[PDB]
This record gives sequence, C-alpha cells and structure tokens, in this order.
Amino acid sequence: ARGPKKHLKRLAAPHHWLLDKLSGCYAPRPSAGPHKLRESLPLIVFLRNRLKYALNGREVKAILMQRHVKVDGKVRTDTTYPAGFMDVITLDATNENFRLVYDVKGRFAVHRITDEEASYKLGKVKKVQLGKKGVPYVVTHDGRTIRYPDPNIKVNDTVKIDLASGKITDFIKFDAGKLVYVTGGRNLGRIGTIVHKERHDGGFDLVHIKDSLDNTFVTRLNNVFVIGEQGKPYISLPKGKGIKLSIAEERDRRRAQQGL
Amino acid sequence: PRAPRTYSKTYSTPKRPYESSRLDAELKLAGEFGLKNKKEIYRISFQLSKIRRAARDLLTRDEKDPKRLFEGNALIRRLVRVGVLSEDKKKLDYVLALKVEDFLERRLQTQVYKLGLAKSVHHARVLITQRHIAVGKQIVNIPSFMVRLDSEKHIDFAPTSPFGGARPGRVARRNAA
Amino acid sequence: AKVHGSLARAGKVKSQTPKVEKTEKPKKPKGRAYKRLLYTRRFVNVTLVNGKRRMNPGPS
Amino acid sequence: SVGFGLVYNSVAEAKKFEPTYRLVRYGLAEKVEKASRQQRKQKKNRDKKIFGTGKRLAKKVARRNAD
Amino acid sequence: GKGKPRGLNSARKLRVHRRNNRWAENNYKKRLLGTAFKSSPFGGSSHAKGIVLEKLGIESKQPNSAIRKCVRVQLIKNGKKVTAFVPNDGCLNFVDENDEVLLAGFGRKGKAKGDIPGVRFKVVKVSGVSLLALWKEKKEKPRS
RNA sequence: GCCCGUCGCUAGUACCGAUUGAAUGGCUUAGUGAGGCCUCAGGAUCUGGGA
RNA sequence: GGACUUUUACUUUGAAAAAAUUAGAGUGUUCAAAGCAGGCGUAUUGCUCGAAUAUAUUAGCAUGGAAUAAUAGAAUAGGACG
RNA sequence: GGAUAGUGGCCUACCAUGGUUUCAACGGGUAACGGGGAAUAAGGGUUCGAUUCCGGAGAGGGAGCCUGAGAAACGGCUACCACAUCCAAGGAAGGCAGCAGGCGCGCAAAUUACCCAAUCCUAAUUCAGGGAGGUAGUGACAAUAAAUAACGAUACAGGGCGGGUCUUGUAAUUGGAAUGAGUACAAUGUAAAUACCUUAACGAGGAACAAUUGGAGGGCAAGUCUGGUGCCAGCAGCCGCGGUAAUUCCAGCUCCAAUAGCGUAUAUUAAAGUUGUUGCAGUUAAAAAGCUCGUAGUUGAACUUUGGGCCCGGUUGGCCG
Ligand SMILES: [Mg+2]
Ligand SMILES: [Mg+2]
Ligand SMILES: [Mg+2]
Ligand SMILES: [Mg+2]
Ligand SMILES: [Mg+2]
Ligand SMILES: [Mg+2]
Ligand SMILES: [Mg+2]
Ligand SMILES: [Mg+2]
Ligand SMILES: [Mg+2]
Ligand SMILES: [Mg+2]
Ligand SMILES: [Mg+2]
Ligand SMILES: [Mg+2]
Ligand SMILES: [Mg+2]
Ligand SMILES: [Mg+2]
Ligand SMILES: [Mg+2]
Ligand SMILES: [Mg+2]
Ligand SMILES: [Mg+2]
Ligand SMILES: [Mg+2]
Ligand SMILES: [Mg+2]
Ligand SMILES: [Mg+2]
Ligand SMILES: [Mg+2]
Ligand SMILES: [Mg+2]
Ligand SMILES: [Mg+2]
Ligand SMILES: [Mg+2]
Ligand SMILES: [Mg+2]
Ligand SMILES: [Mg+2]
Ligand SMILES: [Mg+2]
Ligand SMILES: [Mg+2]
Ligand SMILES: [Mg+2]
Ligand SMILES: [Mg+2]
Ligand SMILES: [Mg+2]
Ligand SMILES: [Mg+2]
Ligand SMILES: [Mg+2]
Ligand SMILES: [Mg+2]
Ligand SMILES: [Mg+2]
Ligand SMILES: [Mg+2]
Ligand SMILES: [Mg+2]
Ligand SMILES: [Mg+2]
Ligand SMILES: [Mg+2]
Repeated sequence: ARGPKKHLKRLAAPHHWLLDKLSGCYAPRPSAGPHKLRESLPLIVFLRNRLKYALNGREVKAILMQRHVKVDGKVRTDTTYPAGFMDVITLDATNENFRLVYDVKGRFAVHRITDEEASYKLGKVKKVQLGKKGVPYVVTHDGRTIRYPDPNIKVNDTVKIDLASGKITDFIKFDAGKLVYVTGGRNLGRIGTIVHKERHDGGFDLVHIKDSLDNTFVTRLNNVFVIGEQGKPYISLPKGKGIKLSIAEERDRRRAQQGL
Repeated sequence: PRAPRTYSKTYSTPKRPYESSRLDAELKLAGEFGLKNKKEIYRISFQLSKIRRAARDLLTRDEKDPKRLFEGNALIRRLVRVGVLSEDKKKLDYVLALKVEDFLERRLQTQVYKLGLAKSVHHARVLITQRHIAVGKQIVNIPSFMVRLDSEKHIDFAPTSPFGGARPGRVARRNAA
Repeated sequence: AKVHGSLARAGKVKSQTPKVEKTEKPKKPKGRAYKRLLYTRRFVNVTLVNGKRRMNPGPS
Repeated sequence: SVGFGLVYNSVAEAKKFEPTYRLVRYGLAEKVEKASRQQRKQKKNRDKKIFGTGKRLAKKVARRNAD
Repeated sequence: GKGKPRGLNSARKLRVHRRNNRWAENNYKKRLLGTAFKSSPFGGSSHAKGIVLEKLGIESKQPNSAIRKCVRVQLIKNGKKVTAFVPNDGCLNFVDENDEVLLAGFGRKGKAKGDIPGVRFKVVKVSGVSLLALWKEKKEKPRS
C-alpha cells in the first residue's frame, strides 16, 4: 500500500503497553531502532503511563530535549524510541536506573536497579558469521554488532556488554541447565533454566523449561533467553521472579494482604 | 477511528405477553417494593437468569473442576457481599434457587423503608431522589442502589438534607415569610 | 370483479356521528404512583366475589 | 472536589514548563490573540499563489494604467 | 435405515441433498432467485412513495359487501403502477388525485389482506403528511 | 344436496408474438490509433569526443 | 555422527498464538450502561494493589496413546536372517 | 535467453503435448470486498458483517508515466472517452469514494461553526503544520440510570375486637412540609466556550411543571355501558364484524398492556422436529423410478499379545491431628 505506515491506531497497539482505549484514536507508533516494533516500548509511554512522571505527551518531548534521559548510555531523545527488553534507562535527574524486564503477566515492568548494574548489558546472540575482511561479529536481540568475539560463542547465547564501550567479556551458553527467561508467547515472563531442546530440523526447535516451583512448560527456542545459572542470575529479576502464580494462588495472596 | 463505546441491555421481556397469572403477579411485586416500571421487574429477572445460566453451567463441571471453584467461590462471594444469598448457602447449589424477591428486598428504596424511616415504600422513593439520604458524605438518588449490607450500617440522612440536619429548606423558608 | 364503484359516501359515518366533546377529568398519576394505585385497586380491596370478579362491570 | 496540581522549584520553571493556556488563566502570560484559524489558512493559499517578494508584482499592476 | 446415508464419509451427499432440498422452502427461493427485486413492485424496500393516478372504489370480496376506497399509484422510483387501499373512515377526501403519497405493505407478505381483492399496499401519508394526523386533525394538508 | 365445463361481464398477473424489436453492462475479432516510455537519427546552441 | 526407516485416519496434551468483541475476576463509575481504574498515610514534599483468567474449534506444527477404520508385506519366492 | 529488485511462461526463441474435471472442472449468478465479528439464547443450528480494528481495492472511466527509498500516486503529470467551467472566440483551467456544504437519487442519513488543549503524526524539527484528530451544534440510531409527586388531620362508611382508637381506607373544604424541570450571582468545567458535578437568589396545587401509545368478540389483558350508522360508511395480520337493540365500525364513558416511549411497514431469528447430522415425512394426507443391470459416490463379516507376576511413586478421602 504505497510504502511505509507511520501511524498507529489504538487497539493496534501492543496490549502489554496498557493504554486505555478512550484517550483519542492513536498509540505512539514506535520508531525504527534496536527492538522489533511489536516487541518493544517507546519512551513516551514509559515517562507518561507506567511511571507517570509526565502528564501529557507535549511534556514528554519537553523532558527529553534537556538530555535528561539515557538508554544503554546514550542521550536518545526520540519520543517514540523503541526501547526494549533488557535495555537500561538511566535518568540523569533522580539518578535513577531501570533495566527493561517483563512481568510474568508479560508486560514491561518498572524495575529500579543499582548504579553498578546500570552499566552492563546482555544479549541473546541472534547471528554469528564472518564478514568484511573475515573479522567475525556477533549480533544480538538488541541490534548491535560486536566485532571479534571468541570462537566459543555460538548462536542462542547471552553476552555481557560493557556499554561504556562495545566489547563483551562473559558469554553464558545455551546448554541443558542454564537460567533462561521466556521472552515470547505468553509463557512470557516465566523463568527457569532448562529441561532440554528438541531439534526438529526444518524449523522451530522446542525448549523445555522447569521453573523453580517444579512446574514444566514449553516455548519456542527463538523466545528462550538464557540468563545464567540455577538461582544465580546475571541481572536483577523483578518482584516475584516470574513463577506464574495461578489465578487462585494470585487472589489467595491478593487477600492475604488484607488488614490495614 | 473511534474506539467503540461498549453497551448492553439490562432487561429481558416475557415471551407470552399477556399471561395474566404472571401479570397480576408482576404488579404485586411492583406495588410492593415501590417500582415505576414493570421493567424494573423485568430488569431484575434478567441478571437472575444470567446468574442461573452462569451458575447452573458450573454444576455440570466435574465436581471442583479448576475454574468452577474460582468463579464459583467468586460468585457466591459477590451475592452475600450484597446480602441476597444468606451465609448458610455459600456452596452454590442453592444459588440456583434465588427467587426474585430476595433481590428486590436488598434495594436501597426498600431497606430505607425496612429500617423504618420511610413512612411508605414510596415516601422512600420520593426522598431518595430529593437531595436526601446518603451513606457516607456520598448522597445517593438511585432507588436501585443494591446496598451491600456492609454500608447498610450507615444509612442515616445526609448533612445537607433538611430532614437529617440542615438549613430549613426551600419552601419552609418563606412559609415563614 | 367491479372496481369502479362509487365514492360519494367517503367518510359517511364519521362525518355524521354527533361529536360529543371530551369531558374534563382529574389528572392521573404516573409510573410508580399509578401502578401503585393498581396494586391497591387490584389487590387490597377485592372488587367482588359474586361468582368471580370483573375489572369493568357496566350494568352488574 | 478532587483535582490535581503542581508546584515548581521556581517561577521561571513554572512559566517555562507550563502550558501557556494556564499562564493565561492566571494573569502570568498575556491573552494577546491571533486571527481565527480558518482566516490565516486562506492567507497561506493566497500567499502560495505568489512566487517571490510580492513587491515586484505591484510594479506591473500599476503598469496597466497605460495599457 | 430408511433413507439418508449414515456413513461417516457421506458429508458431501448430506450437504448437497439439503442444499438441493432447501429449494422447496418458499422463503429460501424467494430470497435466492431474488423475486423481491425482480417481482414485487416495491424495490424490496420497506416503503415506496408514489403518485396517485385515479381514486378507485373496489367492491369488497364476499361474504362482505362494501366499497373499499383505494388509489392507483405510480411508484416514482419504478414507473410501476399499483392499487393501494386508503384506510380510515374518510381519508379519500385527503388524497386529491395526482397527489404524492407514501405506501407500505399490509403485513401479509404480499398476499393482499382482507376482503379487498388484490391490493397489497396502503397509503401512510398524502402530500408527505402523516395521513392519520389529518384524520385526527393534528395537521393540515399543504397547499398542493 | 353437492357439483363440472364451454359461453358472457369486470379486473389483475404472467406467458406466446411481426417488429432480423429496443436498452444497459462485461468481455472480444478485424480496422484505424492518442500518449508516455525504450530506441535509430536529428543538431536550435554550448561547450569539453560531451551535453 | 553414521547407516535405514510401509503408508494413514482418530484421540490426548502443548506450543504458535492482536487488540476491541464475548465469557469472566478485581474495583462501590453517587447507581447503572461503562471506565481501568484505584486504594491507603505522616494528606510537609509517599505508601501501595492493579490492569486477571478464559477463547481458535477447520488447516499447519509439536507431543502422549495403539482400541476403532483403512494401506502395504513371503506363493513361479525375484522372500527372510549370515 | 531477455526482462525484473529478484523466483516463475513474466516475456521470447526452439522443442515437446501437456494441464483441470462428477472428489463438479469450465461457465453463469451475486441487490459479493474478506476477516475480527453481529443477531437469534436447550443444544445442533439459522441469518447478517457497506460500516470505528486488521488486510485488500479505488479515487469519473481506462491506459501511460515523471519524481522517488517507496506510487502505475490521481487533493502528481500525459493521452483518449465521458462530464464539465471561464473567455475579449485568440485561448485557459476543473476531478470531494478528505472536512463541511450543495444538486440528484430515493423509505432512507446532521454544521458551509471552534482548536492543535488532548491523542498521535510529519518537517530542517521542544517552537511550524495537521477538517488526522478533538470541541460544540444538529441528533427518540442504538445503550444506562429513572420526575410527573410525598405525609398528614377530618368527615360521613366498611371492616377490627355501638362506632372506639387499631386503619382498610372511600373522602370533591383542608394542611404545613420536600423538590428539580426550569431560571441564575458564582466558582468549577473549557484552547475559548457549552453542558454536566457543586451552589446563593428564584423556582408546584389542579389554570397544573396537565404522558404517551395502542387496545378492550376470539388468539389476547380490558365492558354483550351510552349515543351514532344501518352489508352504508368503516373495522378486521388471521377466525371474522356492520343489512336498525353493533361485545368488533364513528364516539362519550369506563377498563386493560407497555410506558418516555409506543404503533406501522419490510427483512430476519426463535418458535420450526415445516430443511429434520442431532431430528421429519413418503400404504391411503405431499412423496418409492414400471423393471433389472450398473460406473461414480456411500457402505462393507470375522480372526494377529491376550493373560498372569514383581516394583515404583503419584491423587482424592478416611481414622487420627
Ligand atoms: Mg513516531
Ligand atoms: Mg494553521
Ligand atoms: Mg513560502
Ligand atoms: Mg417441486
Ligand atoms: Mg384502473
Ligand atoms: Mg433509479
Ligand atoms: Mg433495425
Ligand atoms: Mg528497445
Ligand atoms: Mg491449549
Ligand atoms: Mg522455460
Ligand atoms: Mg494438444
Ligand atoms: Mg454440483
Ligand atoms: Mg459488489
Ligand atoms: Mg453458536
Ligand atoms: Mg429456519
Ligand atoms: Mg466489513
Ligand atoms: Mg459478506
Ligand atoms: Mg454496497
Ligand atoms: Mg491514477
Ligand atoms: Mg479530492
Ligand atoms: Mg491521496
Ligand atoms: Mg484578443
Ligand atoms: Mg461530503
Ligand atoms: Mg434516520
Ligand atoms: Mg473535522
Ligand atoms: Mg471532525
Ligand atoms: Mg410532563
Ligand atoms: Mg402542582
Ligand atoms: Mg386512549
Ligand atoms: Mg380477556
Ligand atoms: Mg373466510
Ligand atoms: Mg368503542
Ligand atoms: Mg414491544
Ligand atoms: Mg451427530
Ligand atoms: Mg412433515
Ligand atoms: Mg387421492
Ligand atoms: Mg415401486
Ligand atoms: Mg436412471
Ligand atoms: Mg470390520
């Protein structure tokens, strides 16, 4: 239909952004950038909806134009910037830092983190191959290319990112028994750390996961994001650490906090 | 472009339209609880048939099926929280049996009468409307509140209502002038 | 059959009813107030039981 | 009567981060007006039909006083 | 088994046999053939406004004996001509032939109603005003 | 008692029918063929073989 | 990694799975249709729960079952194991 | 091979004779954009989806193309066809299936208004622009809540157990209470307004702030009241009413149903087990080919590891807590 769509109606918007229907007609169409459109979150909703710092959209532009906000290090003044899972948002005022991490309800949660933690990053490597001059590179879920990794990094593995500079130092591997993070379907949010991987040559390798409540589940490999060792992660998980409380579990504890 | 504003209907309608058995019967309920429309009756039959063929459907599931209890025990909580199902009856075979009048006796226009304080069942409906009685500071002019038996405790009049401690009121003030 | 029968008598009897005027009455109450009166009128003093009861007896 | 408000760490920060239709509600920014939105739209179109100054076409319209 | 094939694989036969046999339902063919639009002088529409050619008076069917006052109307969207009853006591005096009238069915699915032989429409408004509202003298007929 | 058909009146519907009848759309032969595009040339000029 | 695999239907579970709609939980929009809010203190400079669940079912994928209903196998052995 | 961004009969050259089809090809129809979905509530179904979201197609009808990352774009160009405007007659210009508004068509559908405040969008970009979008107006489309009254005293009367003191209340003088519909300082609301929420001042007794719409023979609730008419006029979805006491018409009265709504027409779903897989009917009511063969299709007897043994630990519920 004659080139690029540049609008986003409401109710085309990703559900996990949690926008009320009647506030107009449109969501903010996220821009092009590091994260897939449907798998991301733009700055204007973060600063307006989930975190309620700004009241209207006009204000969010006023905020960013003072170079207040940084993501993964950089000033990043795009009102609709596609900030995505595992990005870090330092905030210059308030000295706040947030890593971008799902709930087990599968939405993007607010999760404050240490100044120390605010300066590394991971990424599911999505591809590895030689390139120009034969210098190998990795590229990962977030949209960056790291030249000269170790030959031991194959694909589907996480990588520590310095993000004051480029390079990696550690690289957790994808094998039986490493901490994982489901980043799709809506086992989205659940956690933990292997059962095994069905090959299925032709497509769509299946990843079996056992949460640390002895509850199984399966999701596709494209959506499993290894994050380290049993009970030993490499970032700060959010509250309740994604173990898929039932509807009755969740409302039994909902009424557990009962007395004021 | 707009997002679609949801709506729904709140009243069903008797299929046989002239069943005089059910038609006198309907009015006895109407002129008892102080209703204006026979569709205030048709209304409160509607939810009932919803609760029933919500509830009736749950007792088909294998006994204590996962969701049958979640919304089972969610349901009977909702109805005692308004006080139509009595506290004996919270295991949901008896919610099939909420004869309609139970729902009407738990109105606001009704209890404002059964607490005394309404000379008639209609002195009730007339004062609820007219800036009169409340629960908190929260005035209520809806004779169909369905007061929830918790906030039934505080149903004294409002502070601005010149029947429960106020200024004289509009036509008294120059009957005296 | 025949389709061209006359048309003189168009409106023949409405024209020629002696058109008694309406006669003034008190003003009746409304949805609650009115259906209240029926609750009373229907159900608190039975009309009659001489056999069974009639809701509009003219000559009886 | 519930509402929502804000107080600023100065009054220069108020006058600079605040929507300007509020500084009108206060007396803190002046009401001074513009021509109704549809009027200036027309001026645009009127102006689109001129290429250049518009000074030097006054030249030749006063130059058919001869012709 | 007296009839229909019962095998688990006879679905096509079952479907085509209903598909075929549904044609004996008159509502089903009337809707599929499309008779509403082809036949049935109204455009299939709910109503159609026409122009009155003559005021007829039609001998009622038996065992009745009256003279039913109706109008021959020429549907203006169609050119079609149709005779239509003008019901109420009077209401012929309002029609004033060559006037503009609005026509409705009889609530009999065509199938002309009563003792009035072969008329399947009634006037609702002459001169675009609300016929009954003239019978009951709520309104006045306009100048023409 | 019931009842059938021709015959006659009024009205309505649809059928058949000279008019090699009319109309509206969808394709389409053959014939003619606009235009832009591609291309062989052209060379008002305007320049360093090019435009 | 190598070598070689009779073909199906059916049923299980599961993944993949847009919102709004629907079913439906929570929440007292003064009630209600709705909405996805809101609820708490120290109401002096904050505290905090949310925004569920269900639903796809024909086809494709994945997986457990081997009853039911098919297909194929050694008869001119041109069979089977070595 | 050419062309394409690239696969490909996409195109060409050469060669071959293939490809689909009763398991419905091919053709025709469509008052046909597809879907998410809507209506109808035993279920199985039946019907609908131009229409807020996704996809597609189009910009009067075709075709062609420039620019460009992206268009066969039309609020771009070019040509033809149709439509059609201005003129000094030489020429020039137009494309609302954008907003509004107009003609036409019809049963059928609103303002030629306000703003970038929100929602988002674009640019060189915090600023400009945005008939996207939002604001009001129009607006019984639908949907929700629900005013048109509420308490007396009395008076004959009933009945509770002579009226006494308990009200059933039917009362044709009464009675002090209450209130928004409206109106309106004000603040709120708003981009600026408007309403709503809140609230001074006003603002209810029958002349009102006065509820309707249908109906009262049957189905079907409510009179064989009165007057009119006299197979006339008219009613009547259907059975039927009127030809001189009309339970049906025209009225007055009284009465019923629903009630800020209610009637009518058209379609549609339920009822309909009258489309029947669930689930029909076929001797005589509609319906077994005159008869047998018979391809497609549908269907199709039975028999192949059953039975016995060891183990593991799961989930309800019991006696205990
Ligand atoms: Mg954007
Ligand atoms: Mg402008
Ligand atoms: Mg300019
Ligand atoms: Mg037939
Ligand atoms: Mg005629
Ligand atoms: Mg036409
Ligand atoms: Mg000719
Ligand atoms: Mg060429
Ligand atoms: Mg599942
Ligand atoms: Mg080839
Ligand atoms: Mg051939
Ligand atoms: Mg066929
Ligand atoms: Mg079409
Ligand atoms: Mg269904
Ligand atoms: Mg049907
Ligand atoms: Mg559609
Ligand atoms: Mg359709
Ligand atoms: Mg159409
Ligand atoms: Mg075009
Ligand atoms: Mg246009
Ligand atoms: Mg366009
Ligand atoms: Mg000239
Ligand atoms: Mg328009
Ligand atoms: Mg309309
Ligand atoms: Mg607009
Ligand atoms: Mg608009
Ligand atoms: Mg009124
Ligand atoms: Mg009054
Ligand atoms: Mg009436
Ligand atoms: Mg009756
Ligand atoms: Mg008959
Ligand atoms: Mg009458
Ligand atoms: Mg109705
Ligand atoms: Mg079955
Ligand atoms: Mg039958
Ligand atoms: Mg016979
Ligand atoms: Mg036979
Ligand atoms: Mg044969
Ligand atoms: Mg068998």
